[PDB]
Amino acid sequence: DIVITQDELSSPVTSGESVSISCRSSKSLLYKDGKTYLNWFLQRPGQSPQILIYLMSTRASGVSDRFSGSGSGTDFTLEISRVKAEDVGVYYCQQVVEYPYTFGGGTKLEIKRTVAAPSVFIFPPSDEQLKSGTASVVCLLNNFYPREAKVQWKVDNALQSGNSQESVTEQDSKDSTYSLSSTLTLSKADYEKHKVYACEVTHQGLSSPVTKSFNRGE
Amino acid sequence: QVQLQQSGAELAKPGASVKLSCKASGYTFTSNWMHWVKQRPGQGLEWIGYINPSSGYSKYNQKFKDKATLTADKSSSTAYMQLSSLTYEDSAVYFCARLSYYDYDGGYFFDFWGQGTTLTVSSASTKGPSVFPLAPSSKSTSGGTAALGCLVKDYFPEPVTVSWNSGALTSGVHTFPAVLQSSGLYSLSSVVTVPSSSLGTQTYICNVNHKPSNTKVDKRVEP
Ligand SMILES: C=CC[N+]1([C@H]2C[C@H]3[C@@H]4CC[C@H]5C[C@H](O)[C@@H](N6CCOCC6)C[C@]5(C)[C@H]4CC[C@]3(C)[C@H]2OC(C)=O)CCCC1
Repeated sequence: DIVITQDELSSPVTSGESVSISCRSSKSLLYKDGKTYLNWFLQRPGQSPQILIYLMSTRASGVSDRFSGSGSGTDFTLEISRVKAEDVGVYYCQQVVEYPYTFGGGTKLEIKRTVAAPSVFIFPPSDEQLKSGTASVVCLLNNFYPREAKVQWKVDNALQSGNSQESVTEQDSKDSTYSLSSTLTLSKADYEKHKVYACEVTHQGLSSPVTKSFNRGE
Repeated sequence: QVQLQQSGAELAKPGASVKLSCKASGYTFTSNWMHWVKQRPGQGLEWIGYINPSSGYSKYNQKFKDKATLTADKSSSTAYMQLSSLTYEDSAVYFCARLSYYDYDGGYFFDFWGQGTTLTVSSASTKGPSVFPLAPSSKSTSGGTAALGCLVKDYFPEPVTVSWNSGALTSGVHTFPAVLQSSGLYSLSSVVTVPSSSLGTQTYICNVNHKPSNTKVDKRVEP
């Protein structure tokens, strides 16, 4: 079988800059007819792969003229001339010169953009959840850049530890931001023993930490 | 509209079998070979095989020759993949993809893909989610916009899907990656931002599916 190798990461790029993604095969993909049987796909977050290039350098249907391909028998390059927001995702090369078809491990592309502060939003637990004996408090950081952020929970001004979990979206394909959820989980008993619930966020887009809070039952 | 549509996510026990479907519409099913691809995190993509739906003959990656069995039903325009003697290594997203060929340049490639099917192989029992509102309030407004959402708690296995207003609301939606809780169950939130002006007259419902447990729920989210 042919082994196809790519780099895991591409050095992030700013909108309008060029980028170059490489792929290599353990055997030549140049056939006797002079054509090279290498395809490029882009998989956007949550979606199926979509064809970009076939025969090493032909653009498929509806593929931006910013994409182009080249290479030898065994070394290949996908070139994005003027990168845009919607290019974000994982790029895969695939050889189809022989069965079995084989793919590279994929190259994630992230885009760099201007620093952007999170909008911070806080959500008390639902009465419905409380009835069942747990409280989940949710803090949302919407549409920020870069991805690094710190979210600390304070209950009646005590810093919380070990009772929260975070999750972050992949880079948005229109505005190149991230969003992040922080969920604090308490028993109904513990929730009802305290008053002030606060989410404190530190981020480079913020002069100083923003705190969003509520009082239980307000 | 040429499209491929795959069966929903499944849980199966070690040693059992599953049969995944791929319905083709918008073209003559028998005209295009149907391929299947496996995807796991940090394992890239692996090619499984293809079937010629006109002839019924299928061809495999040697690695999958004992795992996968491809069939096709011409009357229902549906391709099937059976996965046998399941193990934890079979937990993955599986795609179908159609092959096209262009006689004018000799090019061939996968032009249309299914949306994928998640398979989890585990001895643990399924559990459908509890769905709670993330209610819009003054604590979730900014400008003349408000955030609201649904908390989708305590399910197994992955995945859930979340739509808003049956797919009419897509702009501003962020459905977060699931997190594994200490309990061994998953949880996620889906959020959206809307006009604060709209909170009095516009209904917001999250439509939550958990195909592995064969469950669905709608949750109205009120201020
Ligand atoms: C090794 C030699 C084979 N090569 C090619 C040659 C390719 C064939 C060329 C002619 C095509 C006619 C047919 O109508 C096509 N349709 C059938 C219905 O479904 C949609 C597509 C597929 C078709 C049979 C191609 C399938 C893939 C074939 C075997 C390719 O081989 C592989 C491994 O993919 C590889 C390099 C170039 C020659």
